[PDB]
Amino acid sequence: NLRNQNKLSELLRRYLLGLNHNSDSESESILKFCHQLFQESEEKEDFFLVNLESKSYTINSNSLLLNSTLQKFALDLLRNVITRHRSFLTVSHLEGFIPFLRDSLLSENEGVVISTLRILITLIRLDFSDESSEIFKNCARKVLNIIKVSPSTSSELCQMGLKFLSAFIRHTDSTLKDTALSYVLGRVLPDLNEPSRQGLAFNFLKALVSKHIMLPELYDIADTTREIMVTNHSKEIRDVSRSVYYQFLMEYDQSKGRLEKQFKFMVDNLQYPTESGRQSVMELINLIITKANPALLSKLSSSFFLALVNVSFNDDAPRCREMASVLISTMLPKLENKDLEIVEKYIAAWLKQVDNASFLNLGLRTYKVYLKSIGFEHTIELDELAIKRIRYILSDTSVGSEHQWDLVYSALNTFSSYMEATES
Amino acid sequence: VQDLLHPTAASEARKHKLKTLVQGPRSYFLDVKCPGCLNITTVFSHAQTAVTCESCSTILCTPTGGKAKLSEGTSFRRK
Amino acid sequence: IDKKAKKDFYRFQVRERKKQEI
Amino acid sequence: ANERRTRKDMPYISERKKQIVGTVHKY
Amino acid sequence: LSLTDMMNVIDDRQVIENANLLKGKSSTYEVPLPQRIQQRHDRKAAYEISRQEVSKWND
Amino acid sequence: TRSSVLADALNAINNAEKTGKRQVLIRPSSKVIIKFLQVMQKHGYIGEFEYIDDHRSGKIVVQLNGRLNKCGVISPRFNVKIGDIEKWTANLLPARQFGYVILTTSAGIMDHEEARRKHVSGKILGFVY
Amino acid sequence: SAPQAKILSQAPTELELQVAQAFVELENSSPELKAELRPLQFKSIREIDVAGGKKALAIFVPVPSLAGFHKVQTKLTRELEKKFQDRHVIFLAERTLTAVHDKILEDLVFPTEIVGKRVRYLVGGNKIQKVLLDSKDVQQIDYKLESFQAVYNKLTGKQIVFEIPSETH
Amino acid sequence: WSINVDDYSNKNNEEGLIRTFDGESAFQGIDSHRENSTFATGGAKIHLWDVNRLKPVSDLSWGADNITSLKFNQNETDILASTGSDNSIVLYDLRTNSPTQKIVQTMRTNAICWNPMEAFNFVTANEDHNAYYYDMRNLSRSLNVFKDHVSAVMDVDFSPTGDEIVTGSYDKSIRIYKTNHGHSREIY
Amino acid sequence: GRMHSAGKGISSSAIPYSRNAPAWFKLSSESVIEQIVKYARKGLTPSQIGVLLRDAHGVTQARVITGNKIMRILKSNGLAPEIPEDLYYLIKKAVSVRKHLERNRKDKDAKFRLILIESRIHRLARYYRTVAVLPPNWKYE
RNA sequence: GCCGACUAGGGAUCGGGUGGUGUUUUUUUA
Repeated sequence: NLRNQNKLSELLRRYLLGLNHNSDSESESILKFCHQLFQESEEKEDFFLVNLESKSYTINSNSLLLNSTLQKFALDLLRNVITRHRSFLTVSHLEGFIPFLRDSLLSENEGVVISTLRILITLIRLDFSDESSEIFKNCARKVLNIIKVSPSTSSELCQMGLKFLSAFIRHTDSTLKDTALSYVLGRVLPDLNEPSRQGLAFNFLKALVSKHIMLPELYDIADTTREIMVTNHSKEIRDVSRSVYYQFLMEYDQSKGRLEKQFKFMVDNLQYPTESGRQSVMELINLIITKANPALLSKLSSSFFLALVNVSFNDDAPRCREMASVLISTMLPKLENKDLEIVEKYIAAWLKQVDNASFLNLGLRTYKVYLKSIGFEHTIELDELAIKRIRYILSDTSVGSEHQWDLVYSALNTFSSYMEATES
Repeated sequence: VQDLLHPTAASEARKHKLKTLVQGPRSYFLDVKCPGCLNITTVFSHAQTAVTCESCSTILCTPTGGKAKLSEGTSFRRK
Repeated sequence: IDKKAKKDFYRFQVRERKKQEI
Repeated sequence: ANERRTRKDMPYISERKKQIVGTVHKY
Repeated sequence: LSLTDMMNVIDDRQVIENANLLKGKSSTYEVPLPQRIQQRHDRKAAYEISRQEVSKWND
Repeated sequence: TRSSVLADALNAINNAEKTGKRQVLIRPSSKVIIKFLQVMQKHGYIGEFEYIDDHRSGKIVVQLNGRLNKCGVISPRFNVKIGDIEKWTANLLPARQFGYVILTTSAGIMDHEEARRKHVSGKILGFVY
Repeated sequence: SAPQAKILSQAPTELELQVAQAFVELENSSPELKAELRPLQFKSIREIDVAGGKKALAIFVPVPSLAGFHKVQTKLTRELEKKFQDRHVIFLAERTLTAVHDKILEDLVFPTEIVGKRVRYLVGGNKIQKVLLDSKDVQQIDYKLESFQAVYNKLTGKQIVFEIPSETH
Repeated sequence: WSINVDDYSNKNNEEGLIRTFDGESAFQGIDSHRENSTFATGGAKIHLWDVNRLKPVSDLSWGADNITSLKFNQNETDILASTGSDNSIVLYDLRTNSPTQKIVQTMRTNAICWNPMEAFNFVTANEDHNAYYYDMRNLSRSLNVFKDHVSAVMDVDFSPTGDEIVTGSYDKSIRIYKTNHGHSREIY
Repeated sequence: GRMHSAGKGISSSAIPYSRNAPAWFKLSSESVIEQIVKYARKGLTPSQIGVLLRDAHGVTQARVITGNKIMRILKSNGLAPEIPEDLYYLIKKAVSVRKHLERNRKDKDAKFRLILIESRIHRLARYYRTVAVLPPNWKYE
């Protein structure tokens, strides 16, 4: 029964792990042994006779199951060996197993085919002859057939199929036709609604952007992946999705209207409710900050700045507040004189708002970020506003004073930084 | 014809208390507000005693065969 | 409540009765 | 029919609908 | 404080147009709903399409 | 004289099958009752059955497909041997291979088939056929 | 009050520290609810994923204090959910196995109540366990049943299906 | 299984079991997609299967409940319907690979048949001695009701002409109904 | 189901499924406990006590509300019956039927009911003796 | 008058309880 078959599969895995540490794994004899497994894998009389049995025998044929079970073991053993021992990973050593690989590729069982795909991905870099090279081409065709028959891309076989397609385009000079690439990308788009089981699909999507293959639906992927970062809870999916879109945004052509709308999302996604979603946006914005054109930075500098001071000033997560302050800190050196001049007006403006206490803390806290990023004495007028503002806070510290405890604490913080900057 | 495993909610409500799929009380409890002091008291639907306001010593309900009849003027809510 | 109350049900009650009896 | 002589509010139930207890999607 | 109020405090109208990304409808994505509530809507959405298909047979 | 809960359940199931009723409510429930029921069910004589817990003894409702000829609880509790089992079947079942005698042994409640295969013995409970 | 005081465990985990910090913040914000919140203290926390992908905060609590928590569990749970979105806040006490399992289930279904419990015995022999829940707060628990099965399976190691009668979900 | 047949004499074996499908749970119903080799099996869970794949290709399920019976459509072959033990009927579409609509009845339905001449129209064998005629698009109401049986109807079938339906019941009778009439014209 | 009578009545109370206190109940568990002691000090049996608490104080049940039976609550506080509720009532009824009988020496119906009452006492007295709540030497009158 | 561990019912009636309804009834003496 199936439960026992699952138990057998476990032992065969336990046996395989033991071989990895077995000294025989380092010899050439194992390759012959795996070779052996593959080829081994491939009326008057009744008128007189009393019958006392009313039960008929039930027909069963488990020979095929034995063939697949033995076939699976040899593939897993072979892949384990060649990965562990580099010398065995050679055309001469693995020429004989190619006819077995192609046969295993047509097998009904998915698991053996999955192992067939895993080894083939391992052998993609390896050189091969004309007869031994078509297997890569044929498998590329087969995985599409698997995708065609399969209802959903979220399948263990199909996901590995996409993994081989990624390697196929990445390494092999031959590339699939655009229409086939269009079809497969159409199928992953709905199944992308549940990114948790599409990690391998992302690696395939990474292959497409890596070679810069032009494909219409790939633009839909970028929009879909962008949402997945700020929404999906898993740490890994945000990282794998974060890089592909960033490369797509920075490599593929886009109309100017789209570019702004792409940067519309990040500043708006900065206000995402979930703390993790806002954090996912930090790495992208940090990526824009660290490596981008000065004109692109100057175009978007003023927007990124005051969007960051928000989450720095008002945000439920201290880390999001801390990171945004760090993000602002690494930007202010990079902003142009004009762009920084706009920053100079902003910090001065809130400090000028003596009437509102909420505006005040922004000026002082943002002034602290201004220091240690641009330094002191770059803008004397702003420094005087802070010093005057600090004086008016510290003077009114009496009981009759109406100043809130956050305000006097804020004045002390900016005051302390001002001491470290200057000895006046 | 009736589905014994999924009987209609009405059919259950119509039917006797105890013979049901899962027998449970049809009785219930009330908040009754004292007319005199406006204080609220908890009273059982089939209360067997003349429940009296502790503050007013005023009769809120009178026992009967089944449900106890709430006294005239006593405003009541299901609790 | 008073008409419904009984003088003699609880071990404490007869203990009171046992107290006054002697 | 006898109950209908006194009760004010008894919706008439279409027997094509009595067998239905509920549907997931309401239109 | 909100983002809009700060950008108003400048009162310049040339600083305002520099930060173009900030002006427009909020594109922050809504918090995901529970899966069944999502698929229930998905089931409802699918039932619409299937109805439209079979209606072609109506004529 | 009141009867055991097992006997009451068995009689209810037999009665309903014989009147053609397709659902039966059994009350009270028990592990002996429930176990005997999956034994029946594995032998296919009964279909889906469902358990209400009422925070009390509990209730069962059993789907019937009409293949139950007669089921009963045998008494008194006399012990049964392995190699001898067969004759009791010949005594307690209509024919050689038709019906299943239920027996509670050290390995649980089971028909005599899984019993002789496991080489286990114990107490007889009843019959189903 | 420091977050550590709220944490009975001598070595508080980081997430325990955040939740205790949120709890004391609620205390400070509260004018008089603090009077009930201050005595209340929790043993530990455990965060578990769900099929939908979100997480659930199972707070391990003492039973005699669990009573007091249950008195203020509604407001406290809503507030913590505000502090920790993407996470379902639940109070479970730490405690025969059938008794404790049903008590854990009762703690889970709180504030709502279990109308019943069903078990279906299939033809092949598969067992379907189900729990019938009242419609007091049907809308809210209709956003949370997946969390309920995840919690029950994770803790008790049992497969269970929470349903809500009187409505076709 | 494969069966040797005498339909044609253009040849002249391999008769018997051809392939087997192991399942974690018991199977209670089976139906085959007509256009393609794909078929579905209904047990504890409704599964979509391919002939050339030993494992269930796709898993369909509205909920934890088990499925008692299924029937593919003969005109819109991509649409499937199923019957559950909780007195429910569930509709599915293969083009979406998901269930589409569900309705709960006062009683379980034992069999479901789709009209060969009406793609959107099907009949259901119910356990209240009744057979219910349904339009797929609007399931809030039935098209027609058949009442002449005295025991639960166990099987129902459309005439391939689509203008009669036959019902089988536990009451030792077979009844034939005209599609537009609610009472049997005949009893066997 | 009646003994000593042909009645088959099934009238009784149906406990609710839920074994948790009502969500609507908002009074302290202890305050019940002193309150139970107060009537029981006044002289109401656990039976009447439960009637008053539910009728006027929303106490649906003594176990669900505080987790302990009122007897055990009373027993915890040093209070209990001498002889059980059930037997105690039978004795007085047997007393009253006898106190009738001497004055009216022609009540042939009443004397019969006495035998029914007395035999019920003997069975109930027998079993309470077995559980040891009643020490063995006890004999009826 | 077949009997029983035994199904679903029909009308009428006695006592109690729940719900509805509109005629008798009736009014801060009860």
